[PDB]
Amino acid sequence: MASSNLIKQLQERGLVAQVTDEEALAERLAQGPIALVCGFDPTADSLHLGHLVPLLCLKRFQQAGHKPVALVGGATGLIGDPSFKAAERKLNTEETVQEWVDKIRKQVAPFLDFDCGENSAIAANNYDWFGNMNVLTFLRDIGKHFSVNQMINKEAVKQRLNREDQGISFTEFSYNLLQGYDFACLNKQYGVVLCIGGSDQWGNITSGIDLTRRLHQNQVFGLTVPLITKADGTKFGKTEGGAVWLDPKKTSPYKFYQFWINTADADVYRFLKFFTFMSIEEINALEEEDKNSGKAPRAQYVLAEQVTRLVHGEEGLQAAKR
Amino acid sequence: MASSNLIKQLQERGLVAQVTDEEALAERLAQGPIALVCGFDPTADSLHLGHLVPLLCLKRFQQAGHKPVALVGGATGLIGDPSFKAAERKLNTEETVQEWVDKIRKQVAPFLDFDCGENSAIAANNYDWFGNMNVLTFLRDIGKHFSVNQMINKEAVKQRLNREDQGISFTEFSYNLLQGYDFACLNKQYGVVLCIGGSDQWGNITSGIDLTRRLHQNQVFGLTVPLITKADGTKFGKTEGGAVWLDPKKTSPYKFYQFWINTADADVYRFLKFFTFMSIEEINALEEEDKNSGKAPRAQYVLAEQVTRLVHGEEGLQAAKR
Ligand SMILES: [N-]=[N+]=Nc1cc(C[C@H](N)C(=O)O)ccc1O
Ligand SMILES: [N-]=[N+]=Nc1cc(C[C@H](N)C(=O)O)ccc1O
Repeated sequence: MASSNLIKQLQERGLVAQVTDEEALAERLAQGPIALVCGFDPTADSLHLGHLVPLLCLKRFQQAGHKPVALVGGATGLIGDPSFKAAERKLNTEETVQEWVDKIRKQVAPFLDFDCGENSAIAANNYDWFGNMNVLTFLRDIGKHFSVNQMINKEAVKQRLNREDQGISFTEFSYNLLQGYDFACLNKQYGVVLCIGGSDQWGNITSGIDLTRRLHQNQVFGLTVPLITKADGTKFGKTEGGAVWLDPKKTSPYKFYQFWINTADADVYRFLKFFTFMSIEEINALEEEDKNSGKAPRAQYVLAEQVTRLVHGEEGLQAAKR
Repeated sequence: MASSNLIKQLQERGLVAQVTDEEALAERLAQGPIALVCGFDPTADSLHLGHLVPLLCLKRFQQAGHKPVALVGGATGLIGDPSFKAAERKLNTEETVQEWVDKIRKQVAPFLDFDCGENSAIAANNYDWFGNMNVLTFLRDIGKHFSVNQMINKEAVKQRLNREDQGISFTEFSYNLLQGYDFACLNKQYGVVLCIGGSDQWGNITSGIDLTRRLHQNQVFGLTVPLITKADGTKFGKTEGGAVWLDPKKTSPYKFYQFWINTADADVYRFLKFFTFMSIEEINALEEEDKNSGKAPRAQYVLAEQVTRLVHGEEGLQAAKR
């Protein structure tokens, strides 16, 4: 009945929006290292700042000794996740998505350790199991476990089905089943018992938990990180020029460092908790220090330095000063 | 602008429940012979009396010079049509359905002419195009043309989604898309421009009409035959022993003839119109004759003789008397 303090620690950083059976999860985490997964869809040839918190959270779990499975949606990216989206996602071609998958897999790799013993990271691609799956097999073997009555009640698609100015394609309506099966598949092959995801993923994650129970009779868990907000109410990671990419060829390390330096005083201490590995004690002391220094706050350049090194390494940090 | 009288003729037999753009259809029918389709799902190793009106209606179209496509649902029978059904259909195995498909195809054949020139019948099986279709291709290429908002409003599935004592699987919810694509596929390969079906098929047929427009920009049509009713309110074709099969090994020709002899006076003249090729004039004269004869009505054994010969031929009619 031992209990891990990992979920508590993430909670103090404000990184847990929702979590299933927290008490039970904390006990399972105390049993020993577990395999967990976080997934990313190839919506572009690179991830951007909107995907960084979940990615770093996967790394936070590995640091605590757990094994991270970095899933790239080679199949789901050909369908489109409608969760809390106002309109249909653009449909990209098979050829282009397969190319983007490889780019994202490569971009994700440096963030995790693939050479640290049994909790070494593992890359996954759901195109492996959906790429050649026949439609009748999908509809029968996976589809019979989903109730449409329940599906149309999921909060993630509620507005699309209720607002006269919106609608949802059968294509995107089926997405929840694909991600649900992803959890069951990874549970069966890698022993994955936890899926963490973005703030708009609760329903997709819970469908995976239920399907894993229905298919393999195993209890698994889910956790979502929060929607990252800015005090001024604007969208985090959105600039006049668009997204802030993690690919240095799209958004240079210099520009990336500039983005963080510009962080609002109201957001900077919360952002240090979400985006860096500094301890809560050190961040709290830094906030107190800035409060009584009479100098410009140090928090913005500490944040810029920390995240720039995490994303672009020492080379990018050096490039940010020339 | 010539107009065919075929739809009018079927209407006088009481065989048209619903029909799309009747005026336009009648004009198209006057242009020349068309290819049309009627489909049957392998729910059992034989069809039964509930499937006979649509089957004979396909033959009525061939007699008027049109070309009948007899479709057997090798794929749709692995999914299950939920239209106006109270509960999920039983899921049968791939191996068993494939066997039943062959049996039904063989049972249907004798009802149509496969050797009468250009309007010769053609057998089709939707397993040809769905059997190996990948799920992502289905969801994207067919799925993007369906609105879930519209799908949940179809009368055929309304009760399943609205009544607390019912529910529908994603499996059966997807059926409408399969049958919809069937129409588009047959339109493209065989020039099929009309689909006729059972009384519970309006929505499945209209989805095919809309998808054929969206995919191939061709205007096609649909028609349904009526739910066959009995004056006493009980279900037609239902007996204490179950269904009345068209397979003589399941329901003997003798038993089949007995079923028709037992027809209620209130139903017999309507049944002669639905189930035989006797002219309306002859049936009307027979009703008048029975009205003023002072003898037992001749209608029941005329009906029994006509339908028994149609279903089991001269051999079965002879067997019905020994
Ligand atoms: N498991 N898991 N997580 C997944 C996560 C994603 C991406 C997720 N739908 C997102 O848009 O964040 C795709 C597939 C997955 O299986
Ligand atoms: N086209 N057409 N008609 C079809 C008709 C059926 C059978 C129909 N759903 C029924 O249950 O009567 C199956 C597939 C079809 O494509």
